Amino acid sequence: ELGYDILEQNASDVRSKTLLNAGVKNALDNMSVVGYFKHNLNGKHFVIIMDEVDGMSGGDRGGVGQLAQFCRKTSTPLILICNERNLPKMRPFDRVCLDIQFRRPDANSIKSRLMTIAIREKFKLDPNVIDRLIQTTRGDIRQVINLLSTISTTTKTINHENINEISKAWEKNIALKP
Amino acid sequence: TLSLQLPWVEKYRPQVLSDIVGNKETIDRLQQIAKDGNMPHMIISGMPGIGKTTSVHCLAHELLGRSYADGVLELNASDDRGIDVVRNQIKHFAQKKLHLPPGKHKIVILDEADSMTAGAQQALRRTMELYSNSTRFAFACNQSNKIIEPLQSRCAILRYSKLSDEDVLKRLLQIIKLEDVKYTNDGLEAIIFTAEGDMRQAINNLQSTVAGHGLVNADNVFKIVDSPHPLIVKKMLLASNLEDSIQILRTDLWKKGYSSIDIVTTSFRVTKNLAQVKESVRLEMIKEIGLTHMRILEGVGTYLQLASMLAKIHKLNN
Amino acid sequence: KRSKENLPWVEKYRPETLDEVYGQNEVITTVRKFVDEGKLPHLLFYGPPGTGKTSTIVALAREIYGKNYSNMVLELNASDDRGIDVVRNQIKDFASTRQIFSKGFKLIILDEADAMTNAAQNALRRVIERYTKNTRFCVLANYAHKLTPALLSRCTRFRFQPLPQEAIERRIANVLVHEKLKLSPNAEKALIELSNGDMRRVLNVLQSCKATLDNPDEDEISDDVIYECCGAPRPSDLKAVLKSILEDDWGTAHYTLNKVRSAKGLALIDLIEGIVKILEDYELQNEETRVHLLTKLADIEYSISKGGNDQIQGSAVIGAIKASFENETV
Amino acid sequence: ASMLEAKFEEASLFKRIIDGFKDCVQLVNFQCKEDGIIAQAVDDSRVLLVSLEIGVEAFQEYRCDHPVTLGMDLTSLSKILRCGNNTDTLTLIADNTPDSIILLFEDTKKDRIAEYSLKLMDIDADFLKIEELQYDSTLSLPSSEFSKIVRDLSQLSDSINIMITKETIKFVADGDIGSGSVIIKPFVDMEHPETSIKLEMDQPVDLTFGAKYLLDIIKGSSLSDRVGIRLSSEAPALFQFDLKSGFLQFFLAPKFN
Amino acid sequence: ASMLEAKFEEASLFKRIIDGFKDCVQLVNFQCKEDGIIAQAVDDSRVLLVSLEIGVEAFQEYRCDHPVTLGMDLTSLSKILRCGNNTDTLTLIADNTPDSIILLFEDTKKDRIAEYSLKLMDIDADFLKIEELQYDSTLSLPSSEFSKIVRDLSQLSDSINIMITKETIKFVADGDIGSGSVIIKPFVDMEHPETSIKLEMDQPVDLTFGAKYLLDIIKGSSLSDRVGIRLSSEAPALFQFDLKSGFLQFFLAPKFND
DNA sequence: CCCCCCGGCCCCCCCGGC
DNA sequence: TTTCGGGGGGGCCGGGGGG
Ligand SMILES: Nc1ncnc2c1ncn2[C@@H]1O[C@H](COP(=O)(O)OP(=O)(O)OP(O)(O)=S)[C@@H](O)[C@H]1O
Ligand SMILES: Nc1ncnc2c1ncn2[C@@H]1O[C@H](COP(=O)(O)OP(=O)(O)OP(O)(O)=S)[C@@H](O)[C@H]1O
Ligand SMILES: [Mg+2]
Ligand SMILES: [Mg+2]
Repeated sequence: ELGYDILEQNASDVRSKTLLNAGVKNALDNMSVVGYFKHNLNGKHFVIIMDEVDGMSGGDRGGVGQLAQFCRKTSTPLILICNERNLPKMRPFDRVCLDIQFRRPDANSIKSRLMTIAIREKFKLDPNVIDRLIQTTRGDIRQVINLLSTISTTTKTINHENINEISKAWEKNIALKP
Repeated sequence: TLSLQLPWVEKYRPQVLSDIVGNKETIDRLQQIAKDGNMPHMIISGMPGIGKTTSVHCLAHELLGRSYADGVLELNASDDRGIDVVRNQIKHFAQKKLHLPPGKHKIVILDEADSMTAGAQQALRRTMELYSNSTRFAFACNQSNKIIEPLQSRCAILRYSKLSDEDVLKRLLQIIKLEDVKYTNDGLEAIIFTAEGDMRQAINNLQSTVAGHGLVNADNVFKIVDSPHPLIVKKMLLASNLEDSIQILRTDLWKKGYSSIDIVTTSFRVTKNLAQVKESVRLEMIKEIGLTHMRILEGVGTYLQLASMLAKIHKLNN
Repeated sequence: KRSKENLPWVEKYRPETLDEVYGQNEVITTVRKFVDEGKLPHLLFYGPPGTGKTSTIVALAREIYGKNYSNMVLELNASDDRGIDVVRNQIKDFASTRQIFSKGFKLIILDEADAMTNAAQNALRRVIERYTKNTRFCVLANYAHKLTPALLSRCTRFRFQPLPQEAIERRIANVLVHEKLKLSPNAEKALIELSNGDMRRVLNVLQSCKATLDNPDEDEISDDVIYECCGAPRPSDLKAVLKSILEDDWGTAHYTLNKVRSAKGLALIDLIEGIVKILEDYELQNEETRVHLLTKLADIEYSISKGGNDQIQGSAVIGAIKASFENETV
Repeated sequence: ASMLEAKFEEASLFKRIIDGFKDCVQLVNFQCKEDGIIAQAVDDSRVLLVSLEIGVEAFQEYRCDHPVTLGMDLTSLSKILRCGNNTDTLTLIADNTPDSIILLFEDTKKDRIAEYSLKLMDIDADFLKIEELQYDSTLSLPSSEFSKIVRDLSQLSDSINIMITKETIKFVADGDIGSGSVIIKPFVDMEHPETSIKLEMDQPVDLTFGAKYLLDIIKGSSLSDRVGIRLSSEAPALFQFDLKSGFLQFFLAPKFN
Repeated sequence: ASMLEAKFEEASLFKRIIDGFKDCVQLVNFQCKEDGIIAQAVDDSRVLLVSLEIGVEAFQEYRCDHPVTLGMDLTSLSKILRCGNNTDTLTLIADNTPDSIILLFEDTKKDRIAEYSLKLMDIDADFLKIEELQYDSTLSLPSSEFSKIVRDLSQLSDSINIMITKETIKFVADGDIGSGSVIIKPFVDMEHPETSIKLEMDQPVDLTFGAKYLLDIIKGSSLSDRVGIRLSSEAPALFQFDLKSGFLQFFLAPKFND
């Protein structure tokens, strides 16, 4: 939206300390060639998105500390994404980045989307059971959509008749916290 | 003799979804997916020997047909599946250009996915997300909890249930008809009882009994298939009198060659799963069994220690 | 290694053919029938120490392939590395390739598989499944709880029982014929009793007894020789000690225990085991007596296993037996 | 095996071209038309752009019925190419809607033919339009000299600063352990023109670049004896290696002031 | 130091012979008799068999009173061998019922003496006589060409399929990133006979072999400039490299057709 | 004589029941 | 926190080969 050029990294790429130093480190204060050849005033600047930051393993060679150091002198916007903020591996990011929490979305905020999907896909969904589906997925919207896609292949009507079986079958067994 | 007879588990391995017994709703869903395509990322979980690998392979075959060789990448615990493999070979397969019909996709079958490391699973996330337009992933495992939550979120969950005795009997009858095996109802009942819902175990036991004795009846079946020792342990723990429990321990377990460590571990498991007994009593029995297990692990694995454990259990029960 | 006569008797009498394995008639017959008609499945041999599992599998391999069996089988045991990498490379290559010498099927013998890691066992699953057309696996174990359920699901199980008395008698007769030895019936009975179904113990004790005789040719092995070489209590000693404990007073019982032990330097643990065996057959009116006996004697055995004061342990045995038997009156 | 047939009379040329920019980009879209072959690739950091052009004059027999786009993983392509000798002819064959292409190594003197199949990749990278621009500085110097200077300076720091002023070229590196400098002036020799360092400066220039990108760029020095560097005030630097009937171009974005 | 005494004029010959198969097997039993030295070993996977024969003519001096078996570990022997120089003569010495073997490097011009001792190992691997077999195809080709083909195709896949048919030999590999195929034909040149490709065919053959085993086998190309491959549908492939007074043979079992 | 590829140690990080 | 042992992944070091 803000007219930036995205340089994205994830767990599918090597992000060790050596690769980080020889990789995105040079991109902190470097112009984007694509931005120059695609000429907004911010199109020439990078937005470094480090996704799945918790997916890198290693006390020092992993590069978590190196990323934390990078966060203190980056000359371009840097956005990190992780699933577990309180893990010990994330300690270096204590007070160096602006923390933004994404909470589990409530049923109401997504009832309209679920109804739109249900009618567009031409299968009937009861709005009174949607919350239950959310309870099955623990607020995982992707999981809810996958459940609808998989169930609708054979059962074209979703209501209280089969809500219990569907919820029990797709229950997300997440390990509890201490 | 240097010749081998093909095992019946392989010879009569189902080749189509319609030949798989049990879990009817899931099989029908897979059949519908094969007819219509658009197979999603899926995770199939369940107990050993119920037809998970068979189901995945049959689905892939029905989906791809002649293209199966090019469009299927199969990896299991016997192959290299490290983070480097995920980052290079799987990525290359996902990015590969392959012209397919207008409702089919390339398939990556990660069998025994519960053995994969956390790093490889994490690396698989964006690979699945970015290349879903042409590639789909099918995990097969025994414990779905070993699969990290992000991967579960990306896949459709299919939990396979245990096979009922009816389905095992049905498949065994088909195999017997196809093999012309002389049998008796009692022998088939014994085979089903010993299998405990394991189709592979049932078929292997049937083949071994036929090879070793010919006629499939209770005597031959039990000669080939020993009575499971967990049931003997349960009978020992449920005995009313200490003398009966000691008799069972000495005759059915100790004189048959079962090790003390095996006996104590089986006792712990059976006591854990003893619903007929009050939970507090079960906890006391577990305390005593754990004392005995520690003593055995230290090195004193004698019949006297097991007898003392039984005496303490009976004293608790009284 | 100059000759086979320099080997210990446990190894010098190792069976070389399936006809030299005793006490496992059912298993031997079944496996012989399997091999005869080419219907050998993946095998599991579960049993206690020294029952003939390794001997049986080696004899089966020799029968299948003949004298040149070592080069046509892949044998791995706890002394060799059997990590996941080994399964991935060496076992896979052996299972997926043809035989160098003949055109027959291939045999992999995982002796002492209960020491294998869980990762290697899991890796073995699809290896066993995929190459079952041309390859077969044999697993050997003493402890079944160390084997994953997936591996057990793919194997046909055979249990090796403790050796019956008749089989031990036949093997003893063969050994006596070969060694030109003489054994009395009482000595044979004592040897069988102390064997506890393990052939290696029988062979080792027989070798020691032969070494004990001044003239192995003319002299005969008597029960006295066995008790001396093994340093074990005689049945009469156990009977006397138990009778003194049950009937006599504390001073007399203590004196009798000390005298019996000092006569031949017997160990207290052997006396406890013998007394437990004797008391097993005793008919007790009250179950509480049995409970006390078992619990206290097990505690004493565990204490002895870690050392401690021997005299106090003997007095504890005496007191435990007396207190337990005091419950047979009321 | 009819639409695209492109023949190199030695297989060494294609291998050298691929090795010129193999270490900077991985997935490349080769667009082949009647005129020739072109390829535009963007590195992972999105700061270096590689543009390769090969004309029809560089082929013994080039034929292409209609334009075709081939997705190439450079690692696999190099692995395939290393199986061929220089004395042999290399023919690239591509058919309609190709899931793979054929590389044929043929030996004229012998009767040995080596046929390899390379699986193509699905690449959806956008094509960038490079409009002609009037650079304020244009220099040409032997490739070996530039490679040596870059390699020497990269040992000190990760950033190299290039200053162009009146009849003066300066390359400086400043790091933690220390710093280094190198100064050159335009020079022409009639006996050895191949070492004639030439500069054409309209306005003074001063630009900083990353060491790794320059080390990747200089790897193409083997393709051309000389190398041309074009620099503008606030535009990416252009490094050009000329071929017999083609070119290899590296557009490197500088560091912000 | 009298029972067995063998002399190599140059120590490089024995080093190269050992390096020819040091990466294939680890434990080897060398049997020395009055007619020379032989050795037979099987890799850990039991897929490859190495058979080495060295005749008396290869030695400047050779004496072996009675047959002697010496069990050796390859890495230790190679480590000892690499000490010697290329201009020093080598001498292998063993006594009656030895527990070790002595390697002596001599440099008469510099009067340099280097003595090394290697402890022997007890190996119960009896020499298995390889009964002669008739092969459907027998092809002799330069070692360099075969090594180049193996190295090129092994990159594409872990298995290499060799087909021999009428006046044609084909090496094929199929892998994840692509496939490769090399076709060669018989050819004889009188100007350069060393480069000739000789093929004798009785029945066509088609066998698949592991790439790693072929990579290990080609390491013997240094010993001989040519390699002879004998292939049959019912027998393992035989790769032979000829020495001055002996040979090195690799018997490789093909992969199961399934 | 110098540079690059690629096998092998060396180290460091993380489960360990069912 | 952590008393062995196994497995995996990443970093250098160095042998060998090629130009
Ligand atoms: N539902 C089934 N119907 C028919 N045969 C079955 C069925 N399940 C298992 N079998 C038989 O047992 C053999 C093995 O089945 P598998 O699909 O390998 O079980 P599995 O659950 O994948 O085993 P694990 O989890 O890897 S131990 C099949 O080839 C069939 O012959
Ligand atoms: N059934 C038997 N018949 C004859 N001798 C036996 C028999 N069982 C054991 N022995 C003897 O004891 C020795 C050891 O036998 P093994 O076959 O090694 O027993 P094992 O069951 O394999 O021992 P473990 O499980 O590794 S402790 C043999 O060499 C024989 O001399
Ligand atoms: Mg399975
Ligand atoms: Mg054994």
